[PDB]
Amino acid sequence: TPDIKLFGKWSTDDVQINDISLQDYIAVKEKYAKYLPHSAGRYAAKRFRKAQCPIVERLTNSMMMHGRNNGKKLMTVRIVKHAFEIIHLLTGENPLQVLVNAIINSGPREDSTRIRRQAVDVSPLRRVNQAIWLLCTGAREAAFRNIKTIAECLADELINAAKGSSNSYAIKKKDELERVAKSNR
Amino acid sequence: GRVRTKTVKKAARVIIEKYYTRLGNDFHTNKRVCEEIAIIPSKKLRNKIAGYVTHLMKRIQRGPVR
Amino acid sequence: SLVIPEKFQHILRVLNTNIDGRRKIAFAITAIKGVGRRYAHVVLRKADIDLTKRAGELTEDEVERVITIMQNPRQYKIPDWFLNRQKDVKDGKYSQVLANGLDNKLREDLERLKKIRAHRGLRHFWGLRVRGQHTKTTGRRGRT
Amino acid sequence: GVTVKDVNQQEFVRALAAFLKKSGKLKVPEWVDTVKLAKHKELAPYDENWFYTRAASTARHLYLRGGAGVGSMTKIYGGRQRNGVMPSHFSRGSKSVARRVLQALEGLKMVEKDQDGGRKLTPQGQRDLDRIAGQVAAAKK
Amino acid sequence: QPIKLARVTKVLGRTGSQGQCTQVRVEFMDDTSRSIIRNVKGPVREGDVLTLLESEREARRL
Amino acid sequence: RDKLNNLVLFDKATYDKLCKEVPNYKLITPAVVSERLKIRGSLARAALQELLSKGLIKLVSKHRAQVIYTRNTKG
Amino acid sequence: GPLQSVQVFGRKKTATAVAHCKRGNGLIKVNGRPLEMIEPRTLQYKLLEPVLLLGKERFAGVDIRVRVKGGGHVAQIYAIRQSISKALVAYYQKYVDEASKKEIKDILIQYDRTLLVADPRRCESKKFGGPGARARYQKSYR
Amino acid sequence: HRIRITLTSRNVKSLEKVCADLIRGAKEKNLKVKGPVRMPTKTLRITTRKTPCGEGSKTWDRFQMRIHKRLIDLHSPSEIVKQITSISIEPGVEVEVTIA
RNA sequence: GUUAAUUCCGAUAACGAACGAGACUCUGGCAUGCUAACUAGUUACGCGACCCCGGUCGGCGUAACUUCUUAGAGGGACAAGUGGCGUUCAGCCACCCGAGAUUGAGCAAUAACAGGUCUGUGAUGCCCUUAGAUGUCCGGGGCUGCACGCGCGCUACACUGACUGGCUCAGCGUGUGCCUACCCUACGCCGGCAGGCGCGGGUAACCCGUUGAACCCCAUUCGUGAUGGGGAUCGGGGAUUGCAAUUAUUCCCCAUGAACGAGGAAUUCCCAGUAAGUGCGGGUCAUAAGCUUGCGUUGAUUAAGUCCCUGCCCUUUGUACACA
Ligand SMILES: [Mg+2]
Ligand SMILES: [Mg+2]
Ligand SMILES: [Mg+2]
Ligand SMILES: [Mg+2]
Ligand SMILES: [Mg+2]
Ligand SMILES: [Mg+2]
Ligand SMILES: [Mg+2]
Ligand SMILES: [Mg+2]
Ligand SMILES: [Mg+2]
Repeated sequence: TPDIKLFGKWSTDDVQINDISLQDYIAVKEKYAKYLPHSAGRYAAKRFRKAQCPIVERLTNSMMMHGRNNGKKLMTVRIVKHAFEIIHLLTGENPLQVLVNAIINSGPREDSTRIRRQAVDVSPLRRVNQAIWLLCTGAREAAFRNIKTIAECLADELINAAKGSSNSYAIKKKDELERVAKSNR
Repeated sequence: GRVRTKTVKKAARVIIEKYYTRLGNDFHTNKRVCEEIAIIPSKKLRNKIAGYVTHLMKRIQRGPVR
Repeated sequence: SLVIPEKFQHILRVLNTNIDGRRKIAFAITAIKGVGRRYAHVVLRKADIDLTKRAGELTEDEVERVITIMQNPRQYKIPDWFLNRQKDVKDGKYSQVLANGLDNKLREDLERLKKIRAHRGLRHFWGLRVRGQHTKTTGRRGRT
Repeated sequence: GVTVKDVNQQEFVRALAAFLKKSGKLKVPEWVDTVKLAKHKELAPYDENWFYTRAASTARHLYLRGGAGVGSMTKIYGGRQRNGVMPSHFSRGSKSVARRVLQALEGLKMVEKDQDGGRKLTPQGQRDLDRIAGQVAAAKK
Repeated sequence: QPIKLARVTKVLGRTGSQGQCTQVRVEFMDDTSRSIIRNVKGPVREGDVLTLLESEREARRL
Repeated sequence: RDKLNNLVLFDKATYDKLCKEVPNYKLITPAVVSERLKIRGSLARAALQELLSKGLIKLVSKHRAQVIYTRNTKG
Repeated sequence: GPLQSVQVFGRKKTATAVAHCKRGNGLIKVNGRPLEMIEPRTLQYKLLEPVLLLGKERFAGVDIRVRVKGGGHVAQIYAIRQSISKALVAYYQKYVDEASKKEIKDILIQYDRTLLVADPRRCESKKFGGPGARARYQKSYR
Repeated sequence: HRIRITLTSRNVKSLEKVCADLIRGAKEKNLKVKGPVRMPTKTLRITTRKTPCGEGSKTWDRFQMRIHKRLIDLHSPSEIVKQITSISIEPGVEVEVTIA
């Protein structure tokens, strides 16, 4: 059937990737539109099959972290579902556009490495990986020993990062990394 | 690392001149040739011998093999 | 309903012990020694106290009803196996010790064992482990 | 023509237990409140009317699979027992609760001690659970 | 000072003191005549687009 | 290094407060309600339930780990 | 008329789901329960992917009864999804013309290959000297 | 007339040979039989430490002992079946006859 | 030049060889093709119970059948097809079709260690002792002892949670003994639990057992407080095992409610059904797992590279080293 929509609630169409640099490394469109952020697997078998995994799936896989909840996919799936619900009624549009915009603005574009350190740019694939890593770890630390649930900690982290407000944890790390890299240039 | 050991290579280099008229071009037909025309202790070794013989024939067509 | 009552008492004084009124009644009365997370629940069910009400919300008759149940457990169908001082050595009476009574009662048992110079009395006197577990590499930071 | 299988099982037990409360013919025990449901548990059941649910749950279980004796009921309701600084294990439920529940559902005609051991669901008791599925199925719609 | 983006033409090899950075040559789509060699951190295909914060320094070959 | 002092029951200064602007929040949740009014988590759950019955907030989702409320649609 | 029956199985880690598809009026039921009432409910669209991607008109005229045994909660979910898709293909192959199986098989694969081909991954044995297949106990040099 | 014979042996190559012969050894005398039914293979495992001393890397042995089981049944009286099972038995295979 | 490989192509004062690697064995995958199945099942049929012709029924019986279960024989995969790279050879990369285009183990060379084992042996040289015994047996104690240092682990520090109910899924594998006592358990009554009492099955695809396992899932209560997180320590009581439990064997009930708020320098293991979470079996066992050895379940981030650190293999080179 056409118009496969996430959770049966959010339409994957009308989501536009503005940055052509990461267009081919974010899977939102018709070929990767799925009813659930759950999938079988077989994405780590080769080097670049990771880019054919739907982006919402890649976010769910970045939520089974810190020991207490390794291999708990059902709890992570429902967390993203509730988070996508309250992003919509707090921002007013499809959360997919919110999540995609956060990925674009949060993935650092330059890093330093031991070759004193030298400044090198980041490949498009790692830019996606760093974004998902940074967005999730911000929500994790904002929800630890706090009354507010993990769902809304993940909701505002995507919202704040999408606007690039600098009050989100992911952005505070990106500019840090790019400012250090510039000093190492 | 699909490198043919001398055991697989030697049998192919002996079978091929004794039965060049029978051995052909496809892998499955000459897989049946080798099973009866020479005793092979195992299937997996028979397939490797028959596969190399198939590769050897194509070389023979273009020019003589040393 | 959800508005603070005018009689709400932030601290209740039962059995010479402070009780947090802001807490649920079942878990608040656990503050006094001798009652746990379960003995408190049955006591508030031997009598009719709404468990949803908080400690500082229920009336003074209700709390003084609760106190009497605890000090006289056998009188209200509390099973004999649910007590912490079943079949004692002094009066053979299955009773429930509370607050200071539990502290006084413990110190008499400790001096009772040392009275006859039993092995467990000596271990308690020396401040070591008494239930036969190893002391080679554990319980170190306490013993200097 | 609805049946226990075709209706949502989660709220089916809720409705079936409330029917037992309305009947008032269960012969509940006298230590319903001072007993702990199983050794692996830590506190008494939060709801005071758990015995109506426990009877309802077993009656539902006897519908799906018959011949379930007391030793079966203790295994079905068992769970993880946290053993302090020990790794947790699996501990069976209480026998007395299962025995008095099964004897409760037999006092009124809902079960019978069928051959080969254990208990099964009587033909008239099967009707009662099928009537409940009728009201639960239509209530959601 | 604008920011340029470019596409890689091929992968030259793996460099760095620990083999963690790759040298590739990039080709601007803004100008189809200018190509330079740059280090890139992470797995990189052929034909993808690299966001160059500044595009004035050239990476020495290995 | 900081201590929360959350009340358990509304004062008359506080019950009237959340009948004014809480039904005007875009996002309504016992977690977010607690930190704005400095009240216990359970207290927000009981209060948000009563407001649900009155029809001044509509339920959008309900899970054992989180219940989510919105405000009524404009006009 | 003649009975139009075909019995196909589905595979996962250990869970297997054999589905008896006959000719009926559009009935679907698993272990005597419908698809929507299948725990866990959070993984409900996984069962509904073949039916939604094809519609009820293709499932009209047949009845499916899936029985399962083995595996875990999630493993079974991917077994019922496996059998119902395979059952529909094996029906249109034998009792309907070939032109009807092809476009069905195109639709199913382009959504995901694993909806008609089994997954070979299986748990691997544990070796001595480690808590698992590849993990090892801590070295204690000093 | 219902008689069942059991074939338990460690060797799977020989156990089939006797199995094959008795199916032929019965069908030759035009008496109907039910086919060779195979109980699941039974594996016996004794995992032990390699070294008699204390040191070394912690190494273990994986010993196995498989048991293959076969059943055949005949509808014939006792006098025929006694000589059927008394001929050409592999030393590995053991034969035990029971009356239903 | 190539390969995981002294693996091959090929050069060639070398020729023909030998071991090791590979080959090989077990195991995982998949075959609606073959052989079969009352100690495995399916479908149809006929009953019966219940809901309103249909539906459910691990309630019953039976006519075919082998898809699901089991276990045998064969098959199947070979860098074989295609496109590039390459001395055009050895081979490498990708794609098509495919269940699969690197599953995991076992075995495993010459030479050596003054590595461990005399406490595995009726394997053993030599030395010692042998009747007030270093022989053997009996009773008691100890191998657990506690100012301290170190190693392998378990439980935790909580809300991605705990508690209370409901709901729903396994796979390996054991089970009544030569002496030898010591088996696994269904069912029904008694008790709040541990447990006790009568009764049956099983020497086992036959019974426990459709192994109703946890995690997970749904619904409550708690609300950032060392708190319903955590369960150390300690008191009272009741059982089981055993000829005997005190220095508490183990189990159960009530109460008691310590440290711990993520862990310095430092260091370990790991890349796919893998890490990690989670439970279940065997071993040890009269009483018996925080250990080990296996099994299933839920199930990832990162990476397809390098010789920088730690080391290993081949060639050249230096050496005053040779128990190096
Ligand atoms: Mg939180
Ligand atoms: Mg259970
Ligand atoms: Mg030595
Ligand atoms: Mg030595
Ligand atoms: Mg001497
Ligand atoms: Mg010792
Ligand atoms: Mg506490
Ligand atoms: Mg606790
Ligand atoms: Mg020199």
